[PDB]
Amino acid sequence: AIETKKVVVEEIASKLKESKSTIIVDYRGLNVSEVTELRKQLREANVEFKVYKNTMTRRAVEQAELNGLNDFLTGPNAIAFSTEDVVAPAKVLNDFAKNHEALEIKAGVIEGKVSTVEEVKAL
Amino acid sequence: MLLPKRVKYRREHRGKMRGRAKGGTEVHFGEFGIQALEASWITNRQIEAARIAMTRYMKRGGKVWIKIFPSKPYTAKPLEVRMGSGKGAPEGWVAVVKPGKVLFEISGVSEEVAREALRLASHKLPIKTKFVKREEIG
Amino acid sequence: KVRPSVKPICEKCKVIRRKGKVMVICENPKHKQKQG
Amino acid sequence: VVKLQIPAGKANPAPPVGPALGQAGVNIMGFCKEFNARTADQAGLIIPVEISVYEDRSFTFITKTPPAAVLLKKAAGIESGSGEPNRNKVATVKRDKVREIAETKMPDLNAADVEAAMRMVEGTARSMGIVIE
Amino acid sequence: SRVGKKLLEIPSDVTVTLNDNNTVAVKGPKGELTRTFHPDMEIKVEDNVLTVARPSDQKEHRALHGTTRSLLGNMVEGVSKGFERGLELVGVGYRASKSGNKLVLNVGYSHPVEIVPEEGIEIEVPSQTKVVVKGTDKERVGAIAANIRAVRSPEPYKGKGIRYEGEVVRRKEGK
RNA sequence: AUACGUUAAGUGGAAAAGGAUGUGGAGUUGCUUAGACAACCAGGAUGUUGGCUUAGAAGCAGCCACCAUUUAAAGAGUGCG
Repeated sequence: AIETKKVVVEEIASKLKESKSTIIVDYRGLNVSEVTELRKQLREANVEFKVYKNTMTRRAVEQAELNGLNDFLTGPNAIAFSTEDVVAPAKVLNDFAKNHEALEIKAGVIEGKVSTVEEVKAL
Repeated sequence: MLLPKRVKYRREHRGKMRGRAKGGTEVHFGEFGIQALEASWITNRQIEAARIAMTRYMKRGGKVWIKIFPSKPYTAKPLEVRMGSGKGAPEGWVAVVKPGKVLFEISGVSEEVAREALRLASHKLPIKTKFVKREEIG
Repeated sequence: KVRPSVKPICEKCKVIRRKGKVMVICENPKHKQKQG
Repeated sequence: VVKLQIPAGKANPAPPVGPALGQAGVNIMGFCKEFNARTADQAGLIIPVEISVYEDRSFTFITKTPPAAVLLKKAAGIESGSGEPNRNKVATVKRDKVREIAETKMPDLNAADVEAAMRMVEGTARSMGIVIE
Repeated sequence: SRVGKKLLEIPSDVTVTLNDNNTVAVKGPKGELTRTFHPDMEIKVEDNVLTVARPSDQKEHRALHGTTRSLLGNMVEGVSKGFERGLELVGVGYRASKSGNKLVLNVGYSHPVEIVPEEGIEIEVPSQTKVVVKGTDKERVGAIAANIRAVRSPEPYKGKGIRYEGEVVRRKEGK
């Protein structure tokens, strides 16, 4: 179970310095659809963005216990968490929204995440 | 195919097997080895049938071990000859076998391949046998 | 086929006793077998 | 979508292209001028080209670099590598020379970084048995 | 991790009698059924929820307990949604058409084929290819589906006669 | 007859090598409510069939150095092709 702690402690370090994030459903997650997003990360930055689909209520929600206490509602069903390190927010909220509109994975109608104390409506 | 270069006597008594093996019960020259559960005669041809079965499946690997060299002849009177009128002749050779004895040994071989080579030998040998490994207390 | 020592031939094969007689069944018809 | 290795300098006869893309509804006469256009910069080489197939019989093509590790034979200076790599280290290449090779493969490579583009080529140089120095 | 412990909701309207010993006369708009039950099983009716419980962990009881729930779920659905099984005829001259309640089948045998459905079952023929056997009883609809299949065993070399939709008959290469 | 069990084939009331999710006990061990075996919905690697080859055969003539990256994940390959 020691390996599971590495899954937990490391991601929390990002969330403590995290700026913005967005809901992404895992359904019909084609590998080609992922690469189109991964290339966008290469423009915005490098490895700093995180895809980690460790979205168990027993997993990521425990990380949310410290900060971002709005994940409890988003927790049921498939999720694909994203985290920012530096990068002033702008396109990150917009780029994923453009992808789902052109087929490729349900957006979940954007359940939303931390920005202030709100949920829905990407800007 | 293994036969003695010489023997002191052309023929010998068949004997009476009983009890635990006098020795060689514990494998150590090889990482793994077949161990008989009972005791029965084994003709020289049966031994050759086992080693040939292993050399093909093993491919490249360590040398096959043979702890048992046959020494006791089995008498074979010619067919339709009437009883008595002298003892017959040794058609071949048979090693003495005792329960718990290590019939064969193998070493330097991977764990998966080792399970099979011991198994194919078990079919050629009429005696029931079981998988065995080296002990190191030790 | 019917042999006293029925054995699996491939991973798809499955051992299932039926009516007191063990039978191995597989997606490939050739691998179908019954003991006794 | 049917990939093909159409030569850069020529595009017209049926046996290389022809029916194989002609059954796709592609208008062969209208695209052959295009193959000779952008590929003219690298004439004399066999350039692979992806071919997406739109329902409206519109088409857009993407040219690619000549195949990998062929360049490694040139940097090594030897026409052919060992049939027994590592066991027979016939050739050696400096790490800086590899940098010149990886940059050429960038449009073809999906590698995220130039440092990662190095590591991709390193797995190809070992196939030739060439030492990385 | 287990079968019969799971609850079974009744969407409705499906009443369930608890007459001994033990007969379960499920009732509703589509039909009625009375599955046999040996006394060792214990059926109970929570509000709009059928329930089943095991008397003991013994291996014989472990087998019977998982069957009783699966049957009752098959029963309620047939009293509601019902059931049907498609049959894809394949060939050239093959065709089928009803003649009264009887289902004539123009199978490639020179002899005409006819099959009579049992009461509570009907067989519409929307198309010459497809065949649909509607019925409230899964044990019976699957039996009739087998009896229709009996008329023509499928040929591995070529798609012919009865074939489940969908199912891949093994390919064979002739010469 | 009493008490603890076992057996389901008529074994009991006929043998063997060998074969088997038969069943009753005992022991060891992997994983496991920071998540198990079943699933049902997700995706399958990137350069690449990659070296040496056989007309060409790209997960696969077969012999292998069988590499490193994209990473929630995948062998330059488990398999039916």
